[PDB]
Amino acid sequence: SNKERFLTLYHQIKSDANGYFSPEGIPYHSIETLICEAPDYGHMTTSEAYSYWLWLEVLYGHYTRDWSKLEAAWDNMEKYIIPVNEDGNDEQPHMSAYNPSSPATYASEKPYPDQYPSQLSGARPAGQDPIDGELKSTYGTNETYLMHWLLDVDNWYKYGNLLNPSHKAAYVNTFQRGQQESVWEAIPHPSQDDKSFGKPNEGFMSLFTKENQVPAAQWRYTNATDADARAIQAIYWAKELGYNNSTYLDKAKKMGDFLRYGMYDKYFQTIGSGKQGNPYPGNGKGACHYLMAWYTSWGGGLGDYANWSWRIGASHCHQGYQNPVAAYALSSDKGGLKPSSATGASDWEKTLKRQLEFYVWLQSKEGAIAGGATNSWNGDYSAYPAGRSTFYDMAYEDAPVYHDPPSNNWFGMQAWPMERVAELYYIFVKDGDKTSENVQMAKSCITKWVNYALDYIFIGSRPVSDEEGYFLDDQGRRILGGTNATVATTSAPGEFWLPGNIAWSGQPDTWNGFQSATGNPNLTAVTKDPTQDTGVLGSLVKAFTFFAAATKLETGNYTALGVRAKDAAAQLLEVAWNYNDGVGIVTEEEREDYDRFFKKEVYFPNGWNGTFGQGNQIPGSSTIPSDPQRGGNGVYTSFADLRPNIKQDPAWSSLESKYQSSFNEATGKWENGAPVFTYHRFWSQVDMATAYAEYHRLINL
Ligand SMILES: OC[C@H]1O[C@@H](O[C@H]2[C@H](O)[C@@H](O)[C@H](O[C@H]3[C@H](O)[C@@H](O)[C@H](O[C@H]4[C@H](O)[C@@H](O)[C@H](O[C@H]5[C@H](O)[C@@H](O)[C@H](O[C@H]6[C@H](O)[C@@H](O)[C@H](O)O[C@@H]6CO)O[C@@H]5CO)O[C@@H]4CO)O[C@@H]3CO)O[C@@H]2CO)[C@H](O)[C@@H](O)[C@@H]1O
Ligand SMILES: OC[C@H]1O[C@@H](O[C@H]2[C@H](O)[C@@H](O)[C@H](O)O[C@@H]2CO)[C@H](O)[C@@H](O)[C@@H]1O
Ligand SMILES: [Ca+2]
Ligand code: NA
Ligand code: NA
Ligand code: NA
Ligand code: NA
Ligand code: NA
Ligand code: NA
Ligand code: NA
Ligand code: NA
Ligand code: NA
Ligand code: NA
Ligand code: NA
Ligand code: NA
Ligand code: NA
Ligand code: NA
Ligand code: NA
Repeated sequence: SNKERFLTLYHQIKSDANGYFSPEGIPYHSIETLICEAPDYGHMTTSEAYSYWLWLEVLYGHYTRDWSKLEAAWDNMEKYIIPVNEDGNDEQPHMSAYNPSSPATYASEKPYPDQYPSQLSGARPAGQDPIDGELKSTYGTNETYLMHWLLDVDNWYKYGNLLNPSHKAAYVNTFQRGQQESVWEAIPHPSQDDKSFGKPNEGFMSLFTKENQVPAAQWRYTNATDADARAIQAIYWAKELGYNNSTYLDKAKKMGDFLRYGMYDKYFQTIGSGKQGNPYPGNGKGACHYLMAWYTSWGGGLGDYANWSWRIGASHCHQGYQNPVAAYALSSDKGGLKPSSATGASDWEKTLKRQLEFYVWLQSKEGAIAGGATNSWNGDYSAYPAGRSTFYDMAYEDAPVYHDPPSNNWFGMQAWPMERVAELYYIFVKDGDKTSENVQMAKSCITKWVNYALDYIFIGSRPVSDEEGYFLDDQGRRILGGTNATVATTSAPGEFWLPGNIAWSGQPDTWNGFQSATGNPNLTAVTKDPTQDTGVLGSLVKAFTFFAAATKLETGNYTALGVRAKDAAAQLLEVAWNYNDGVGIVTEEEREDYDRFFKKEVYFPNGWNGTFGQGNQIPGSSTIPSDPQRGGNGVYTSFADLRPNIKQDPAWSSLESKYQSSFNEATGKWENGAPVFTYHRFWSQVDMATAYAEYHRLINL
């Protein structure tokens, strides 16, 4: 019974015996502590994880008719990770002094962390913020009602929580230094920097920016646009399933209103204005790209002498972060979450359309979704390369925001968004729309994607791959993208396999609208690296489930592809159940990347010394000079030296001895096998739980 499987996993996730949550009721990234992938420690948590918790409680609340758990989850989010604390210290002091005519001061991004700190030069005057005034008039405040992306839930970095000292969970930041700063190469620092850690008199600021003076003490937060959007997607469903408490519905509306900051160029530069390398400030909504960019960030002074604040949007947009179910919820009567601001719903209505166009634009010749686009080439408004394809005057990028690893390689970035487009096809059809350009785009995209993905899903069979991760056909040749991929397969009862990554080449054609789409014959996805990721399985299932269900609502029966998607869904759910260990549905994974715990690649500028949260001097003596080819002049320490408390982790020992016995520092290769782990990730187990739930709701009933 899929309903019983849902309830079982729900209770495994929620059980105080299992450790998915902290003593303060806050979900962790994972049960295990020793893990690094986007958070850099398993008992961090993310806005991601909160949004998934919400999704979990909505479906539970549906089945039990008790919405208390959803409300408690929202309350917990508000208390610990949204930096608005009406009835306590102000967690955004001096936000009121924000200047919407000069939202922030320009600085260039750099191609390597070695080139930071970047000068706050104001070379490009920032454009007008056109939504500040609406937000103030609507809510009586400009305090940002969005989740900060990263919380140190056990205070493992030891910074404490300055503006709320009785909370153990402290707001922390990592990424700050451009597209080559992997998770391994960032330096964790407190969002609220009173300069009591970091370099004396400077805190951590001077790693990242230079200005004429010593940096003032200051605070800053950064959301992740897909997380707040998923929170809103969850509440969409809650309301569809009967939830009707306007106290919480209104909070989702407010979150959606502030999420519009995700639609603006970093420095409010006119969209397209940097095509030839000479950007200029936006007027009205001229800096609105109507997509969800990677983040919005906001900051200001700490203390009585620092009466200023600032906001940035972002210029880089990744397909994988778009959420058109949230956009629909926020923009129509049937969606039900339209904000009360003058243009919130209408901005989201445009976004819904632009998101769908972006997916169609980015879809490869064989059906996979390519990375995205930017309004700030190289992150400094460089002129677009000759011949570069564009989308609304923004340049195509195969790896938006991050290159280490390239951000659209992971197959999870296919499942996540296509799950939502599937949902949206279903939503549109259920709402009586078979004819709009929006439904035709959503349908066309998901239909082609489903066809695409089914070539690489194996249940009870094991695909044949080579040593470099390529899938092989029955004649033993590499399968290098293309439609009608026929992967060689040996019998393997009880196993499942999914693709792990895509290797991208080429470009889409420049966008001219849906009626002119070319099918992008020059954009290729090579799908690779079979693996057993149970988070991705859960997301795929839902994609296939909602797609199947939509086809039946549309036509009266499962279509040809709809049948195949339903059957794949059912089969994946059936095999996955065997991998429940009593705590979650899990598999073992090799982590060849875990040499990066030990590699000296964490950059510090010359002349900078200070104290890390854990008490250690940084960069300290365990360093090598930075690579002169990366354009800096400083040093590298390692991830592990930076975080000496990691050596107290129970798993550290085995990792270190595995490194010592298997990794060859000379060749950069694991010679006697790579480290191996079985992780219980919060989001992954939610994606599996909700998969059983929705198959029950949409297909069984
Ligand atoms: O005139 C009044 C006073 O002015 C003071 O000077 C101010 C100045 O006015 C103001 O403009 C300036 O503002 C800059 C900040 O100092 C600086 O910290 C800020 O840097 C941004 C940076 O531009 C941006 O790239 C960065 O993005 C990070 C982000 O923080 C991080 O969370 C995110 O992580 C994502 C992961 O990549 C992803 O895997 C995961 O899912 O989600 C994460 C979240 O999305 O990654 C990105 C990079 O990709 O954020 C930082 C801020 O943290 O830039 C501001 C504008 O340039 O500050 C000055 C003070 O220093 C004077 O000092 C005073 O004399 C005057 O009175
Ligand atoms: O940033 C995307 C996403 O990454 C998740 O970890 C992935 C990682 O990207 C992938 O290469 C690895 O092999 O599998 C893991 C687990 O599915 C991470 O768990 C998320 O927090 C993050 O948003
Ligand atoms: Ca790097
Ligand atoms: Na709060
Ligand atoms: Na801990
Ligand atoms: Na407190
Ligand atoms: Na606490
Ligand atoms: Na990363
Ligand atoms: Na600064
Ligand atoms: Na994210
Ligand atoms: Na109420
Ligand atoms: Na409100
Ligand atoms: Na709409
Ligand atoms: Na398409
Ligand atoms: Na196909
Ligand atoms: Na294989
Ligand atoms: Na195109
Ligand atoms: Na992995």
